[PDB]
Amino acid sequence: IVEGSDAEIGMSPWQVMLFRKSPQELLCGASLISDRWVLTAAHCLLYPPWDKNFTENDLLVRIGKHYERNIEKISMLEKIYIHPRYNWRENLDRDIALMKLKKPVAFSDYIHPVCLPDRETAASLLQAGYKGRVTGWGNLKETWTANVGKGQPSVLQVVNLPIVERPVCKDSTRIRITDNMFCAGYKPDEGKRGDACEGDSGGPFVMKSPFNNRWYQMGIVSWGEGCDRDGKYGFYTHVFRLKKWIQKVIDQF
Amino acid sequence: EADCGLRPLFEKKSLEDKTERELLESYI
Ligand SMILES: O=C1CCSCc2ccc(cc2)CSC/C=C/CNC(=O)[C@H]2CCCN(C2)C(=O)[C@H](Cc2ccc(Cl)cc2)N1
Ligand SMILES: *[C@@H]1O[C@H](CO)[C@@H](O[C@@H]2O[C@H](CO)[C@@H](O)[C@H](O)[C@H]2NC(C)=O)[C@H](O)[C@H]1NC(C)=O
Repeated sequence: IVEGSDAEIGMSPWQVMLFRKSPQELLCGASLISDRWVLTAAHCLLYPPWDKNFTENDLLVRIGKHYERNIEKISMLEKIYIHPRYNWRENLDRDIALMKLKKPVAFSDYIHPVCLPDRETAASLLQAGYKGRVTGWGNLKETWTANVGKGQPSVLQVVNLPIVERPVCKDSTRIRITDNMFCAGYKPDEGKRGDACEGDSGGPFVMKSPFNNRWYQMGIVSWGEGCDRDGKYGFYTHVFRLKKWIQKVIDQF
Repeated sequence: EADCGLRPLFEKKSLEDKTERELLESYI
């Protein structure tokens, strides 16, 4: 998260860290949507052009709080599910993946799932100028001279970003964007700033329903041409537009 | 899940995180 700030303890208890097992390395963000189900970006797991191809056994996830007793929870994955029509070849359309835990996770003060939206919620929020929240352990700067400058965070970072109108999204980039993704961030005019960055991919874009005070995951941190560049915006997988596929996977397995 | 998106250390205790009002204020 570029230009964000430190999250408080328990502020984002659906947060999940995706780790490669060997060598141990933070890879991506994720979100807890049930006791056994975890949501992430497909490109975290599968990007052939870069030789990224992981299977359940290559990965573990980390959930909960990160002297103090270590209350963080490590778990393995049963199965990965990349969307069948995930377009890694062209534009990262349908950038979504599901991961089932080997054994279910026990909720606590630090571990709790986030709501997936329904038609009314997605339509009612998820409009331009409305702000969502992004969280991750990804980099603080797009580039940094190693050993002279801080780039990786010590606590979970948070930033609130406004959804951008689709026409502004389309015009900001040469990438062919689809109804399966939206963009967020401040315009150069707007004074404020902030963005996702490398390592924030797969984590959640959440909004608080004023109607029931619950947090909904509206987006998944997907892609961006840089981090926090003027005139440019981060793109998010449109979760509701892909909910039918989320249902299909959970209800069948 | 029936209790999803309600955070034990915030909504369940009637506490607000530092920056959430900024989200609500954006809906106005
Ligand atoms: O897309 C990424 C990460 C995916 S990288 C694999 C990839 C997939 C598809 C493609 C190109 C590359 C081509 S189609 C989709 C377009 C992706 C554009 N992007 C790049 O080219 C990156 C190149 C590497 C540096 N770089 C930029 C990054 O590190 C960031 C990190 C980041 C993530 C999320 C947000 Cl919200 C903001 C920033 N942007
Ligand atoms: C990335 O994942 C694996 C590489 O481990 C590829 O899967 C292999 O081929 C078929 C594809 O249908 C699988 O069912 C097999 O289980 C895999 N073979 C072995 C030796 O285990 C997979 O297809 C790759 N994905 C892409 C898009 O190339």
